[PDB]
Amino acid sequence: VVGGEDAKPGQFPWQVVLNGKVDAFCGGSIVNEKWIVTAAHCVETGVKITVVAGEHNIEETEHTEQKRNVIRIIPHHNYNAAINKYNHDIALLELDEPLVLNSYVTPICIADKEYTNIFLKFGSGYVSGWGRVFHKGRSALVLQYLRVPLVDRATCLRSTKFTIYNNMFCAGFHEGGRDSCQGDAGGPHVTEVEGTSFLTGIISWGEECAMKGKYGIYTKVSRYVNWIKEKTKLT
Amino acid sequence: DGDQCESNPCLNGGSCKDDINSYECWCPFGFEGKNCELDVTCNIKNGRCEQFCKNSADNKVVCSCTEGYRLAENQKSCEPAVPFPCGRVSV
Ligand SMILES: *[C@@H]1O[C@@H](C)[C@@H](O)[C@@H](O)[C@@H]1O
Ligand SMILES: [Ca+2]
Ligand SMILES: [Ca+2]
Repeated sequence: VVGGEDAKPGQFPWQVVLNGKVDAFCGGSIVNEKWIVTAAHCVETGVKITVVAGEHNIEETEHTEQKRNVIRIIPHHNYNAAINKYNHDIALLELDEPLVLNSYVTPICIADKEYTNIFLKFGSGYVSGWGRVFHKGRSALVLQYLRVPLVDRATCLRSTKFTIYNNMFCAGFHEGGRDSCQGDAGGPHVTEVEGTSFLTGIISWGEECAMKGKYGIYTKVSRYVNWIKEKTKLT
Repeated sequence: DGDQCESNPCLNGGSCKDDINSYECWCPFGFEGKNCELDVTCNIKNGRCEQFCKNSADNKVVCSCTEGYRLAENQKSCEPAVPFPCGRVSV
């Protein structure tokens, strides 16, 4: 995240980091004790993913961290990177052993399609992650967060590449400087309503940070809620 | 200044409380507005539901909550049903 600030411990307890050959290549969000939601473009065939919850500073041991392996990967069935890398950009990861929920490790709420969309349209969300702190810069050591305003469809389409508005939205400031970056993809775009946070988007591509566009692009979670609920149900 | 509730200004069985130079109508369940003139409905303040509102058969609102919450006794609020409910900061 560029132009954000340090999260405090336990401020974003639904946030996870994904680690592979390189650490913090993507983020994700806790759906429940057994399941993470992330971006499909983060989870290529053949590559191992390790999930860490309760993470704050990725180079220090805080004694809040819970590391888990991924035993099942469900990219959305419409996802095809050959056609569009960022369309239908959502996937679920099943964890090997359940997370132990606590103040540092807590699921994000996922409302139904109607309310997810209402919450998105409130017009300001939190994005968070361990992505680069500016373009081509170092990965964040400490989790970053940023408030980003929703950008109107017309403005979104004029100023950004690969956008399929049915499934995606833009967010960020007209003047730029503030966006998700490489390493944040798959993490949460969240809307807080009277103290309860709801998942409104998946971080897809920080075009502003990548110098390819003026805003971040996000997968609209509203379109995917039934699929998420169906696949992740524990009972 | 006199009892503004003398003229029974509350509809729908509202209870009238006399204040200085005004009255309040405390409405029974399902009614709202200054005179209890309105039916509670999802399009006015989300049917007073803390999370989710729907119209039920019989055209009354029903409130509901996401997983890990239970509808409170007031039939509007969503209260934790598990130790670490989704979407809450607790440190
Ligand atoms: C006065 O208070 C309101 C809220 C209702 O309970 C009435 O039935 C009562 O008289
Ligand atoms: Ca740490
Ligand atoms: Ca009076």
